[PDB]
Amino acid sequence: FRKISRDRGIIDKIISSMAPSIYGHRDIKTAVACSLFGGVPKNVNGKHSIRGDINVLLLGDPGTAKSQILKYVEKTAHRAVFATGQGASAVGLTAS
Amino acid sequence: SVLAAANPIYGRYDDLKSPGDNIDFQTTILSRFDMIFIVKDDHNEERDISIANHVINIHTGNANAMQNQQEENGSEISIEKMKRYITYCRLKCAPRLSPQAAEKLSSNFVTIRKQLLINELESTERSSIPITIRQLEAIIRITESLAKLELSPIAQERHVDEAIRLFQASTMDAASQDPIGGLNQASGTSLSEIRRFEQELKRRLPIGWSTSYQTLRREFVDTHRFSQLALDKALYALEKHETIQLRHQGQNIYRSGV
Amino acid sequence: SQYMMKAVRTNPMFSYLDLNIKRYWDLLIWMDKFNFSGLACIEIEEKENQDYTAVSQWQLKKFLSPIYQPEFEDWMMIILDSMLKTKQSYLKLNSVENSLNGFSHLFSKPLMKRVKKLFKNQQEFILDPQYEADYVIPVLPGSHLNVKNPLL
Amino acid sequence: DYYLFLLRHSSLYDSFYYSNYVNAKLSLWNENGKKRLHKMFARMGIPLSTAQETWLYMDHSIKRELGIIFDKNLDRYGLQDIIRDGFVRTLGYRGSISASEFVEALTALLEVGNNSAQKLTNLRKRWVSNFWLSWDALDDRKVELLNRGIQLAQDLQRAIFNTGVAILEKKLIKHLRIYRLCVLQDGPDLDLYRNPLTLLRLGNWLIECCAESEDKQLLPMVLASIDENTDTYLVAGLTPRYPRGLDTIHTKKPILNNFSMAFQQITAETDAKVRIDNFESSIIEIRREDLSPFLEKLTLSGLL
Ligand SMILES: Nc1ncnc2c1ncn2[C@@H]1O[C@H](COP(=O)(O)OP(=O)(O)OP(=O)(O)O)[C@@H](O)[C@H]1O
Repeated sequence: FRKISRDRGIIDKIISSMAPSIYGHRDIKTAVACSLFGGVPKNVNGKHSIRGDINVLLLGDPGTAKSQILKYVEKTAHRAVFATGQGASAVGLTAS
Repeated sequence: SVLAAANPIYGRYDDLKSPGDNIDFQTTILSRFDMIFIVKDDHNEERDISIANHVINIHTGNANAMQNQQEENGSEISIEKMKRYITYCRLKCAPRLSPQAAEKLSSNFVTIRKQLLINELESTERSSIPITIRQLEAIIRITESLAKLELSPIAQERHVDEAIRLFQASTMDAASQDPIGGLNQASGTSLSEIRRFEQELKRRLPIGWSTSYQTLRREFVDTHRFSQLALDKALYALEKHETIQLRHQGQNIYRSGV
Repeated sequence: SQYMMKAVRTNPMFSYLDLNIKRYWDLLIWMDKFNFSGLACIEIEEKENQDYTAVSQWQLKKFLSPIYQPEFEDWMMIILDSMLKTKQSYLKLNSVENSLNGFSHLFSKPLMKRVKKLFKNQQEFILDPQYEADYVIPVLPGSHLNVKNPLL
Repeated sequence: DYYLFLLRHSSLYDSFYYSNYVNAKLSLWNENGKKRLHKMFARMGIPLSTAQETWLYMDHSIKRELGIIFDKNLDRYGLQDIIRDGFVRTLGYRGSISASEFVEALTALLEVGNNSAQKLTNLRKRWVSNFWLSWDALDDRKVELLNRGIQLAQDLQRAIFNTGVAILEKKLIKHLRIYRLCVLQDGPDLDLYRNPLTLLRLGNWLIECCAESEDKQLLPMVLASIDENTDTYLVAGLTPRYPRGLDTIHTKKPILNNFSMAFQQITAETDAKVRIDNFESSIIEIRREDLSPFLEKLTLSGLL
């Protein structure tokens, strides 16, 4: 890891390695990579908390491989949960 | 005590529509809140830059390196010290009003309750934000709370003025939304009379020179064109930044632009 | 020009105005009335290539250090020449005024080297008391800025 | 005793973590040094949970046999030089204090406690005021001030470590032919380095880190720190040091500090806006504009 981390253009290869079999849509891949790696949460003097995670939205025409990208993100992530449409409730995405 | 936060319908306040179509809280629940704050964004550049710098200083670590110093010197106190001060004040003091404070509060209540009548008669619809006796008791409570800070055993006019100003900033501002135009039954003739009066005023008065409200009333009303609602028409023309300016303690009406 | 003058004079609003054309400009750089430069001709002639004079009135130069005031004028005289050359090339060839796209390419490389050399000389001689005559910021009526680095 | 930072008033892990010698010998600023320290603590037989407890409440059996554990294991990692003898003072049913901890508490009390000419005057007045705070801590009646000094020392060492890792990771040290330059222009808590003692702390950290480096050189170092309020750099010259455990064949009168003569020579010849008024002649205050040219002259000055 530390050997390959100092190569120039590691970010480009990481982006190119996201969902390789899907063609194009490089901005979606960049957003997915940024969400996967994530930011850094912060706490200022123990009274002001700042979130450190990135949320992504995909609004597009039918037949553009959005669901396959979601499945790839599910597979790659360490902890992943999947839900769809009317199959989820108020307390099914929350505590009951 | 209750501290509540909420969003309006449609997300943003949507100042284009009526206040009654923006707040879904009924009058029953809105009368139990002493202070109501309606919060809006103004999108000014200077404020945006100041806020951006303030937020970036928080993230880059420059925040703490400043804050401790002020907390050290004389301008801030820690959370625990303020907690202990709050409990000491609440368990030690309970102020009382003075005879002059009641006299100053009664007149303010009468004024703020009179204004609502004119607003409701002009808009021919009931106000969404209500003013009641609870609104007088709220100002009394705020005055006594202000007195409590100094451990004073009596509340005086100094605290009454600040309580009145806070109430004006919080609830009277929310009540007085002052819709520029709603295209409703109220001011129905004004829908054309506004343009009529604007044309009559812009043909009488070239881009230079000034007039007076006294003359603009007497002469334009001798022809029986008065509507009793022309007080805000001049301000609306002023909002165009060209039609009208008010100078010399509001006496002088100056034509400034197209 | 004659058609515009006749049209303006024809209007009853401006029947009594006196209008005279003083100069014709080929290339003009305008900031304000006290800061401008370009190429102008007093009056156009026939069958002779028009004589052009180059003018440059820059009050902005007065607030510079004595060693850099000649450099300001010298580099403006290169900017104007390059802009004229690229405008002539664009005219000959045939959202953006394509007459002046790419003029900076001719004088960029020399300017970088000159700036580097001037910076090296400034670093070498700024603290020398003998050269204290140079690097002195003038005081002029209406000057307010308090600034530190002369080459900047 | 041991070459450990405040052993009797903090944990064992903290003593090994914030030590100049251990950091120099193991490079704790990155992940490899921390992993090596964890491996060492695992080998020695002390559970990682126990090594993070307070010294008073640490397990009695481990405390009793600390000497044997040090003697038999420290040799593998090159830390056999941390064992030494010192002086410990005890007064009644109070607790033991070593001389090293006492001097660090005193230094911490010196450092922190309690239109630009006035700004510098107020700082110098506060520095004068801290003298009586350090003076009071030498009396047996005032022990709370000694405890406050210990806490201040812990915080100061943490800040020094935090700045040093940033300096070392971004390669801010520039290796010139005659000396090595380090200028701190941006970052948090640059208001701690307006005091000469804190800059000497950071310089001692860096010199200790460089002495144990395999690179063999004895070049002096220059450390510069900005103060935004005064718009002045405070600049200090630091002499190189031989490794702590090296033999006595090189031992002599130590390397001589030649920054005073160079600074005087440069100041006399040019009308630089420098202030050489501290008792230590190797510390100067130079205006922001003059820093970049002045150093260039120093490059050609020599004697360094
Ligand atoms: N470059 C591509 N762009 C779009 N679809 C692609 C591409 N390459 C392959 N496909 C295939 O096209 C099909 C359409 O993809 P998909 O079912 O995800 O579409 P969708 O409209 O985004 O789906 P949904 O409504 O479930 O969110 C899939 O079988 C996918 O594997």
